[PDB]
Amino acid sequence: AMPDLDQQWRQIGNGRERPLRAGESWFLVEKHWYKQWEAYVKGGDQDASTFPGSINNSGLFEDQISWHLRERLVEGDDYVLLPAPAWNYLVSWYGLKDDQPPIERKVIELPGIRKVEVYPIELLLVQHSDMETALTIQFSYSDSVDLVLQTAREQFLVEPQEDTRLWTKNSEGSLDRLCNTQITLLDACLETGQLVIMETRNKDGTWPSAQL
Repeated sequence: AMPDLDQQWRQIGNGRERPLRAGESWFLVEKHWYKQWEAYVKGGDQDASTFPGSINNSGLFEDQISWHLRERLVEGDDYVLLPAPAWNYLVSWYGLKDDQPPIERKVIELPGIRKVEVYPIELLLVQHSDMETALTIQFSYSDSVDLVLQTAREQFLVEPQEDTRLWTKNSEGSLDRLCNTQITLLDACLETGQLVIMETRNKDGTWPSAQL
């Protein structure tokens, strides 16, 4: 059920010409594989040995255990971006190499710019009153601190009637309370992997971090 080489070229190429819309998923394709696919498709022969095989993004991964992206990857040199539908077509036709996961990234909106966020921020969220339980959660730099707060609340099974707030160590460094929840993680100047401690208000109205 695989289309003509002509159709593949046109359908995938036209895919690349898709305008960025907030919340839409795009996918990374390793440059080498894409060039081989391109060679195959432009060859004009469906039975040619230039058949690219399963989509192989091995060169894009740091390690094949957590499947993190290598740092400092550049669009056009290391990878090509395809929209979700174009990606789905490509996958249906050629499949994924071995146990490789798809590299899905979201289109985000920053003040003045819309872009596919290839490197989202990872935060280490911990409850102040349950420090054994640390969750690594992935956010967007465009996301608000308040969004981090609710996500933490639901990940830590926190009830809705309770007040929570965030503490964090910047690289200055100092431990501060994130009192302005209406700002982006970018305005908050957060590094990926940064520890963020969520605290729940006690019944008496006091905070566990302020018992003195």
